[PDB]
Amino acid sequence: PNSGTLALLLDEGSKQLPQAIIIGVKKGGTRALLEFLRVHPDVRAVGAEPHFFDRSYDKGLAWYRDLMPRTLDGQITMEKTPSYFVTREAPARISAMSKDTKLIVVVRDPVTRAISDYTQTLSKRPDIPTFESLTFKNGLIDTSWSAIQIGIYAKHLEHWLRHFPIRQMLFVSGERLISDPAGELGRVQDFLGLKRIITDKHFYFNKTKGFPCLKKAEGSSRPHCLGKTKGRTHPEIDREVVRRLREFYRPFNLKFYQMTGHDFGWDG
Amino acid sequence: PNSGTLALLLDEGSKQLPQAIIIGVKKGGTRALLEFLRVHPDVRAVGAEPHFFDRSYDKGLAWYRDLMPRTLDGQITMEKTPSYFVTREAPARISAMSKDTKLIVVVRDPVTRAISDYTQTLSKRPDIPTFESLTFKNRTAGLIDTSWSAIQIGIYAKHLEHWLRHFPIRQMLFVSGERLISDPAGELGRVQDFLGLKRIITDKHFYFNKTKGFPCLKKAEGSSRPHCLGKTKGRTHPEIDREVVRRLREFYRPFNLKFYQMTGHDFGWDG
Ligand SMILES: O=C(O)C1=C[C@H](O)[C@@H](OS(=O)(=O)O)[C@H](O[C@H]2[C@H](O)[C@@H](NS(=O)(=O)O)[C@@H](O[C@H]3[C@H](O)[C@@H](OS(=O)(=O)O)[C@H](O[C@H]4[C@H](O)[C@@H](NS(=O)(=O)O)[C@@H](O)O[C@@H]4COS(=O)(=O)O)O[C@H]3C(=O)O)O[C@@H]2COS(=O)(=O)O)O1
Ligand SMILES: Nc1ncnc2c1ncn2[C@@H]1O[C@H](COP(=O)(O)O)[C@@H](OP(=O)(O)O)[C@H]1O
Ligand SMILES: Nc1ncnc2c1ncn2[C@@H]1O[C@H](COP(=O)(O)O)[C@@H](OP(=O)(O)O)[C@H]1O
Ligand code: NA
Ligand code: NA
Repeated sequence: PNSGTLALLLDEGSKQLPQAIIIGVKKGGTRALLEFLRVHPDVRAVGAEPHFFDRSYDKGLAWYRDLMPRTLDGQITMEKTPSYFVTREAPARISAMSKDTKLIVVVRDPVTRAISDYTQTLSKRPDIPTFESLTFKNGLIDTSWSAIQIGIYAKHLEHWLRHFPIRQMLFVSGERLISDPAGELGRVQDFLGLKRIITDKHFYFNKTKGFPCLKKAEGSSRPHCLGKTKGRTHPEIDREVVRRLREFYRPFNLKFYQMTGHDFGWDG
Repeated sequence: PNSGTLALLLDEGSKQLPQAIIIGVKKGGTRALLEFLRVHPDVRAVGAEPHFFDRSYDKGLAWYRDLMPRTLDGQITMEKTPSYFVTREAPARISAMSKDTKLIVVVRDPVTRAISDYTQTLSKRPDIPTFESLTFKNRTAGLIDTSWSAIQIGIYAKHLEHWLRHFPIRQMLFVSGERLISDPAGELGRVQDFLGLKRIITDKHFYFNKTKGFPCLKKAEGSSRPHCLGKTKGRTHPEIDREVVRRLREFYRPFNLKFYQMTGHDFGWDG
């Protein structure tokens, strides 16, 4: 930055606690949503996952605020930590910071999310058993397995609704974020009270990677596709296992659609 | 950047000759316009002024093309060199590259443009004579020295005739330098339409800096933080004798009027 620019932020720029937070879900497409949102002139976000409300709460709200980027009047401050959604104390802690906090949750077909979760662990520990092996406690599904538990969105949502009004929560379609990024970002910008700037022209589908990419990133004049850890190849899962998992989640999915008022199409 | 990213441009992108060029005018507000346009996801531009059509033409179109950034389909390639507008051979040369090239000219009140031009030189050559001095060939008779570049550049209508002998007025856009300052989002609206770009750059992309006295970008291209133009953009002008300013405005009036008719727009420099 240059003289005038620098000084400007040192005089009119100030750090705010996040007015909006992407609280989940793990493997739902949280990085994608945040990177896309960062294109907007009125959005500033912490680059890394703070993990303040789940891991580092013992550091104080002052430590949290200093982590926030400086913003000019009109700009929203944001951060994303996928684990918040399933953190028992998160709802209460965030509300305490501010009951007016807007919450965004990027959801994904519970089955593909579980496999994605598994695939990420496999990349870190190649010796773990097969996905099929971990899925079953027996023909009984091992619901104590985090990969399965995180997918029961309705269950986690009930906890959040004890501290927040459904209207302060936005549920983003992880699948549509991929098939129609501008579409979902439109809903997100409205929810956040931001003028609809991010549009179709901000994206470019990368055939090679199989996912859309930003034609221009916030931190670059060049295009930007998410890294190699985003969009991992999943192992082929036994169809019978996929069938049983889908059947297990279905009741919870339909309940989730009812609670949120939206059918995400994971069941047709 | 990362693997997939880089690999993308090197595979699906390429360097193309600019489909649109900001050709002038000096001190009209050419840097501001280009920096604002760069916010658009479908615009890629050369950072510096190439000065190809005026100074390095001998290097050929291939060298010129290689100076351009790599673009993805749908993105427009641009550059700005303020001197092109008053460069004798520029019209013919740009036309030979491509008859369909779009041209943008950021104009400004010829009097303030002249004073701005003088001030720039003054900042680099502090011992030059006064503006009033260089303005007249003969002060008493009121004979204005039209050979002086600061005055010459401002006779827009005459330079424009040279361009219209190689380009149809429809392929040229005249941007109000004054409005660019007072309502950048408004001006950028016209520019994007002219360039066939979706109107994305809007009011929210700007932030007025009270200290600098000019609008700034809330976010600059490739940067998450604000961005005002540097110290060389928006210089304080020395006070000019009122009589001299009046005589200069008197000199430009007729040419301004012809320019308004030629462009189909009254830029408001004469009331
Ligand atoms: O990105 C930008 O927009 C930008 C960033 C820089 O901060 C800024 O540098 S600055 O220090 O000058 O502010 C930079 O300025 C460019 C400018 O945009 C160019 N204008 S253009 O030529 O119209 O495209 C250009 O301007 C200078 C010219 O190179 C120079 O020509 S030459 O002499 O080098 O051949 C020209 O000189 C004029 C002079 O201005 C006149 N004085 S007057 O009082 O204004 O009339 C007079 O003396 O005549 C000479 C020669 O005219 S002739 O060539 O027609 O015979 O004007 C220069 C100028 O006005 O600054 O380059 C500068 C960069 O200049 S630098 O010193 O190399 O940094 O824009
Ligand atoms: N443009 C994009 N590029 C890469 N991955 C994207 C994407 N849009 C959505 N995603 C999804 O984001 C997931 C990662 O989510 P998170 O960032 O919350 O961990 C990826 O899971 P997979 O790796 O299983 O495909 C991928 O499906
Ligand atoms: N947002 C902005 N910040 C700074 N200068 C701007 C600007 N918008 C327009 N300008 C104008 O751009 C002029 C420079 O034009 P160019 O970049 O073509 O040389 C400046 O002349 P002054 O220095 O006389 O104010 C200034 O008036
Ligand atoms: Na995992
Ligand atoms: Na000058």
